[PDB]
Amino acid sequence: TWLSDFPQAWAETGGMGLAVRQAPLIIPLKATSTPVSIKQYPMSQEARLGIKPHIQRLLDQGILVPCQSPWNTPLLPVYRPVQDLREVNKRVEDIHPTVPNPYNLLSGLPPSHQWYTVLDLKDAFFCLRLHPTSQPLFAFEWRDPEMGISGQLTWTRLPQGFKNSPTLFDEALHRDLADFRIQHPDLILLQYVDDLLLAATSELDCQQGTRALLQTLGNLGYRASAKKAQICQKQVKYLGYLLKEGQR
DNA sequence: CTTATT
DNA sequence: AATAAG
Repeated sequence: TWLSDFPQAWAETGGMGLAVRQAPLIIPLKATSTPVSIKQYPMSQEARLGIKPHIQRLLDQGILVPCQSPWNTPLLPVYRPVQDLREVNKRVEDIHPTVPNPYNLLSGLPPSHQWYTVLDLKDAFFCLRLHPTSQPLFAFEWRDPEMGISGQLTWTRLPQGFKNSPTLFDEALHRDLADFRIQHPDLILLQYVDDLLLAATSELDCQQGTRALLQTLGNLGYRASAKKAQICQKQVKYLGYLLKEGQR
């Protein structure tokens, strides 16, 4: 089965990802920026209990670590933790937006290739390390009242809510899949941040391409959702479109 | 929570 | 003078 033949490539069986070929990212600040420390709005127990197991899992995974930082932004309950990084985003230097819009990305899909595989990468941003010099930027407060703990945590990986994460991830994955594209000149590969479409001429070519892509992704440290994977179908859902008969 | 948008 | 999103 696809599941058993490529255990390293699936989030379900391969463990948390880590993009091993990618240098830890340094996040340049705007030229006049200085740290901003926003106090954490008091959180109810209901929200804190809701968020706690998520925080513990991230600590166990090393994705969060304790820190002391002049930066601080508030964590909100939505329960899963959502950090309001807007004041950090304002202070970070802008980068060019290189992720194509889906309409333009799909223009690169030729009628000749109608056998599709769609993969989405799980916890994509978390596969990219953040350089220790940039980790303090993303700090937030975590208190555990009945565990006698109050201090800051921060991210050791590219965080959700950071304005440049989608663009930085898309650029990193492009670097990592550059060779794959060269090795498979007759496959079409569309990348939209963590959403991938592989297109080929025949069911067989799509099977061989998909095997090659899973092997490569797993090797590089990325993880795809086996649950959501659409493999070698003549009809797939990609970026909200229904891809069918070369239409849409 | 704060905050940019008839 | 409700809404979506971080």
